[PDB]
Amino acid sequence: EVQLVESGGGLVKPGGSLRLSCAASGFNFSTHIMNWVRQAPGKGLEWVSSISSSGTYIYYADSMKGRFTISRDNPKNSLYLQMNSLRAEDTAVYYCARARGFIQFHYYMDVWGKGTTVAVSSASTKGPSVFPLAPSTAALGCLVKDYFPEPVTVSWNSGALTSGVHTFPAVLQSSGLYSLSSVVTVPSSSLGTQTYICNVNHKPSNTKVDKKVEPK
Amino acid sequence: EPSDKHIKEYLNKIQNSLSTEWSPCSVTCGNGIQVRIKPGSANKPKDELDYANDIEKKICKMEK
Amino acid sequence: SYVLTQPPSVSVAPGKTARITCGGNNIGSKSVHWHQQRPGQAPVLVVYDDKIRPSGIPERFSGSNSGNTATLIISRVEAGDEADYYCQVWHSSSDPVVFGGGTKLTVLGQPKAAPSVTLFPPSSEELQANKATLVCLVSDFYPGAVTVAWKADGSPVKVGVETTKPSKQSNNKYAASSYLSLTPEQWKSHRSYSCRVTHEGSTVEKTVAP
Repeated sequence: EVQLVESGGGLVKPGGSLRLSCAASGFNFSTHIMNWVRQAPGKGLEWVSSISSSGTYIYYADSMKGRFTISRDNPKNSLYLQMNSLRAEDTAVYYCARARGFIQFHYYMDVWGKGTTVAVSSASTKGPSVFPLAPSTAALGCLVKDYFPEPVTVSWNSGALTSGVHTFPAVLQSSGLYSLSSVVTVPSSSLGTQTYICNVNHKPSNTKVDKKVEPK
Repeated sequence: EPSDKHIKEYLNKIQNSLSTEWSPCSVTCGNGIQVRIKPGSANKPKDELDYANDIEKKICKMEK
Repeated sequence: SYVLTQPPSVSVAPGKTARITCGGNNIGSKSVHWHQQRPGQAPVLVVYDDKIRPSGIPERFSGSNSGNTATLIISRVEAGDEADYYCQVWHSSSDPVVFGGGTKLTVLGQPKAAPSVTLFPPSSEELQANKATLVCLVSDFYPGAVTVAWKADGSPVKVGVETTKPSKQSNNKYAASSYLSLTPEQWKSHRSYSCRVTHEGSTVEKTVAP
C-alpha cells in the first residue's frame, strides 16, 4: 500500500517548537507533491503547506507563513514541518498528505496519514486532587480534579473491582487543567460491610492516590 | 470548446501519459480539447508545469 | 477569503441516500474534491474533480457540481460511512486549498436510548478545602447529543459550568459529564441544586442539597 507515517508531535508551551516528520513508502516520492493539513479540536480541516517534487514551489497558509517551514528529503523519502513560535491555536492533529496533479494550477490530495498530535498549552504539570463521591443498587465514585497533562489512570480496589465501573472522559477546563470522574455501581446491601477504594495514578507527576469512599 | 476547468481536469486525467506529443482528443463526439507539453518545457517535472507558459491546447472537432 | 459552506450535521437511516451539500460562489466553475474523515482514521479521498471516484471507492459514492452548489451523494449508505465529510477546492494561486467546514454524517444504525443521570454533591473533603464541585454524569444515550443546564433553587446557573462533548462508550451508546463549580458559601446558601439533562426533547432532572 501507500503509507504515510507522521511522527514528532507532543506537548509544548507557547513559544515552543517542534519538528514533524512523515515517512513515505509505496510510491515514487521524488515525483509527488506533498502537503501538511491540520485539524484543531472540534474544528475542520485547514491546509498548512504544500511543496513540489523538487522543492522549488512552496506555498503556505497565510496564518502560518514565517512560523512554519516545510521541506523534504527525497532520498530519505521524508517530509518535514518545522514549527516555531507555537501558539495555543496551533493545537491540532497534523496530517501528512500526498497529492496528484500540478502544484501551480490543479492538484488534489489523494492519500493521507493518520496524523500526529500537537498540543500547545500554558498549563503546568500537576497531579490531581482526589475526592470521594459518596453514595446517598447505589452509585459511588471519585472526582479526579485539576491535573495536567493527560493521562491519569483509575482502578477500583487495586483492580479487584472491574464490573460496573465507568470512568468518564475528562473535561478540559478553561484553567487548562483536566478533571474526570469514575463511578462504580454496587449493591445497596454491601455498603457498610464492604470497602471501596479508587487507585488514581498520574505518571507525569508521580502522584498515586488511594481514596476510600464512605457514606455519611 | 471546453472551459479552463475541463481542460485542467483533462490534464489531471492524463497526467501520467502527458507528453510533448499531442494528446488524444478529450472526447469521442462533438468538440473537445487536445493538450501537450510545450516542447521547450519538457525538462520540467510534471507537477511543476505552468498552465499558461508550459502547456499548449487546441480544439478538436469530432462527429456530432 | 473564499468561503465554502456546509451544513454542520446530516443524519440518515441505513440504506437511504445521504446527501451533503457544499455552497460556494460560482463553485460550478471550480473542481470539487471530497474527503472523508471517519473518526480516528486517516482521511480518505472519496471523490475528486466533482464526480470521479478513485480506484477502491465504492460505486455508491457520487458527486455533483453546478452553479453555486456541489453535492456528495452516498447511496445505500452503510454504518461505516459515518464520518466527517469535507468539500475542498482551489481558489487561487494565493489560496490554493480551501476546505468547507465539514459535515458530520451520522448513520442511525441503532435505536434511541434515553440517558441515565447520576448527580453527586460536593464532598466534605472538598468543602474543607474551600472548593465545591457538583458532578453530573450522563451515560448510555443515543444519538450522541445532549444539552445540560444547571439550576439553583429554581433559577438558571449559567456560570462555573464545564461540560464535555459526548463520547462513545464501549457499548456504542454515548456518555457525557458536566461540572458545576461553586463557592462553599453558595452551596450552603441555597436549598438545592439541580442538573437537567435534555435528550430528544425529553428532560431528566437530578437534585442534590447540603
